[PDB]
Amino acid sequence: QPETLRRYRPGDPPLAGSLLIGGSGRVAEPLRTALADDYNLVSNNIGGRWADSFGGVVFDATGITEAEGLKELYTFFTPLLRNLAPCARVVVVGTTPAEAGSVHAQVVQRALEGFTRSLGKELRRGATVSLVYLSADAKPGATGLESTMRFILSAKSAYVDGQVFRVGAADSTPPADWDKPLDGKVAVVTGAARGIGATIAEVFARDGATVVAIDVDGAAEDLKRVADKVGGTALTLDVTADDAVDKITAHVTEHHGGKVDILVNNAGITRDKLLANMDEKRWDAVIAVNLLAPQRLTEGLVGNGTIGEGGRVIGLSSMAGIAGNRGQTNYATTKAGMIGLAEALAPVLADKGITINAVAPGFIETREVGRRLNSLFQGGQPVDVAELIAYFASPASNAVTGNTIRVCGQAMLGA
Amino acid sequence: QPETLRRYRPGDPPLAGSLLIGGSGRVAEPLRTALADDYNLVSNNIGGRWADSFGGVVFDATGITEAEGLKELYTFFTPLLRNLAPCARVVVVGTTPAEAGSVHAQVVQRALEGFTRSLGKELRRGATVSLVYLSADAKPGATGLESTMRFILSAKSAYVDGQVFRVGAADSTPPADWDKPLDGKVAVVTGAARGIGATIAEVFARDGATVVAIDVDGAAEDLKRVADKVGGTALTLDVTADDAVDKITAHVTEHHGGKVDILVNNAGITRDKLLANMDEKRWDAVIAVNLLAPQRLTEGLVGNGTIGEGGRVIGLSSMAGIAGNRGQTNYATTKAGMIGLAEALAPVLADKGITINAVAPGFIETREVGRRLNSLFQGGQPVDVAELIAYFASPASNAVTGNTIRVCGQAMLGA
Ligand code: NA
Ligand code: NA
Repeated sequence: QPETLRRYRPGDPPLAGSLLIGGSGRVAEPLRTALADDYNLVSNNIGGRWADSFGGVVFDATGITEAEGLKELYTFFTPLLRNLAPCARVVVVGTTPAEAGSVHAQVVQRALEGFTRSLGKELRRGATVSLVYLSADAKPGATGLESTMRFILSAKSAYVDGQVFRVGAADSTPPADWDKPLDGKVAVVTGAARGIGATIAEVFARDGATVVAIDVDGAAEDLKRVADKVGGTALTLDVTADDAVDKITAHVTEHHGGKVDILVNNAGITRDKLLANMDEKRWDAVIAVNLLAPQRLTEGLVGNGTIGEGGRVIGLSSMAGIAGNRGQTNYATTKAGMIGLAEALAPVLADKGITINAVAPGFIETREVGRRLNSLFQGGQPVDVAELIAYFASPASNAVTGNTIRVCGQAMLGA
Repeated sequence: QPETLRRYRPGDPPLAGSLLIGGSGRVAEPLRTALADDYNLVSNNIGGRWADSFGGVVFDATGITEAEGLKELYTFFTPLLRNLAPCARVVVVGTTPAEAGSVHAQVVQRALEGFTRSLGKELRRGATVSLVYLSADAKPGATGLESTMRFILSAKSAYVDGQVFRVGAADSTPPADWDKPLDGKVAVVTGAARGIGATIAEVFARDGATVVAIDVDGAAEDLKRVADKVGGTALTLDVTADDAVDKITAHVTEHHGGKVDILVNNAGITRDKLLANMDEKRWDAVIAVNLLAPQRLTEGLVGNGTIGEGGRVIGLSSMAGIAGNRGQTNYATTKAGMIGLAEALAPVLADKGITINAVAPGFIETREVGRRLNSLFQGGQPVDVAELIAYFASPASNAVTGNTIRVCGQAMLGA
């Protein structure tokens, strides 16, 4: 039966249970130091005794350099698995494979993904698995991966499962309050009148952001209701219009101190048709809204300084973007394009202190096959998507860029 | 209903139908020049008139640099799709996205994968789709992609669908005979007594190779029958043994002129167990056969010069390696490791004129859900796997390295 997944409410501790950190790499110790105040840490012991079930288990694999060393995955995990709490979080931390140094080390660091993806398909009771790579050039403190670990090791990551997080080398500063990580940040969310966009606005406001909710004139009434509820502002506009950048800039200047800290390119349309039956308007409309507009809003707002130091851009990709979908050559192109925008702009935007990432939702309740064909045996909720976006949006997520991460419950579907 | 897929027999022309090449990039013209003798080329025309159905359609997208330019995918393909033959081949050729130059060009070159993967899910009557990227540093002749195009544009690629081929910058020479591309080459195939390994031996011999069929002492009778049939030799050994490299070297010295041109690391075992129920022997046995042995055979045979200039190493990955599988934390680790071996060794082996790639089969007939959940609505055949391996093995495939390609009929399952 599907598990009722633990999700986040304000003030919640990160885990329902303890956090065991082990492995003999470069991350275990500094991670213990970073997380000690906020998590109830326990250690491995040969007696196999722990008062509580584990809410999280983290294995530091960054020290493994030879295939024989992979046996520690077995020796470490096999005795721990029976003590996992429902919705526990299992995480392996490795070194970015291309940065692992030796050929043999790169092989084993790459091999870790076969292990984690498999373990995701074995965990019980809503528990999830994650793989996090950390650059070999990260400082001993490993502060750059803290926001990633705190997202994974919480209820917020409920529907993120089987995935790979790639942290670079930069140092990070915690937010003033990890429970209100977006305090003071101004967040523009397109397509925010309803659906996932409205939930993104809600989660962002929960986390302390001031939300600029954007949608089309035609959705003005719904948009106003969202903006009012979340304590933000409503901005009606067509993201494809030449003056969209100007209008956003004017709006944040009038209401929000002249800055956009977080841009979520969530607006999107479909004009589904088999390519054999495609026409010009159905092709162009989809490319205009879903690819040209996010490219223009991102480049235009960076280009006039509205998005600057500390900026966070998150694009919505999709399963069609990764795996393709019948009748969606237009839509899938745009959603693969949103991955391309993150991959291409990441190095360019780095120089200005801006990150850009992509989120690909799976099956989200907004049919029975889409719903059950994932490790969690259920569809996701809009909040689950919003949480992953809020993770990338964190001021403490400056060392995370050019990533595409799915929020899919470890769906079977992929590439 | 599933299509009866066209497959290759000796002497067959590459396509059942014509080959239309279009698009206004750097590949269309030199590709026409290269393929003119062996393919019946036709061109696009505004009248929409062609005597024959298309056996292949190639679109050169290497010139597309802006999202507006993606509309040419629509304008080019939509009028052609109704003239495809059964089992036709549709190919888009782009520029390696990171090499595309501008941010906008990288975005659109990356976006091409959403288009191709989607079109694969629309094509009828066993037709397939492929995306090929060519390095921006390839010479105008584009000879480095010829073997890739000839593999795709043939019956050999029957069960390869939805995939991405990445060609670097090197120039290539055709084999003396494209119909016997492995003539004179010595190919070692592990796990060759039965199953896919025996079919790899058969296909290699068909293509002109002299096969060294390797399997365990216990499979000696079956191994001898394969070696006799294919005109090769049988070498019984345990690939995990310290002297495996020595024994292979001695064998090829005695029978095959002292060289191994092609190494196929196909031998593999499973010891399926949930990680919670894992034990040391089930972990170690799988790592030894499936990861340590291919690493050692490859590094040892390169290291004593048995594999040298012109060498081709192909590892067998698997769906478990890419997507994970319940009960296979050990096996999946090794199969992800086989991808790692290709990724890690590619740059090191480049200096010695050796390529290394990985093949990940899907559902191959050797159950009904695995069988039908792909674009071709059927399981694959061992020959289909062998054909993809033989493509990487081609002497003309020197510009293809560090690739992992699935042979899965565009299976739903992935990452
Ligand atoms: Na603590
Ligand atoms: Na011709």
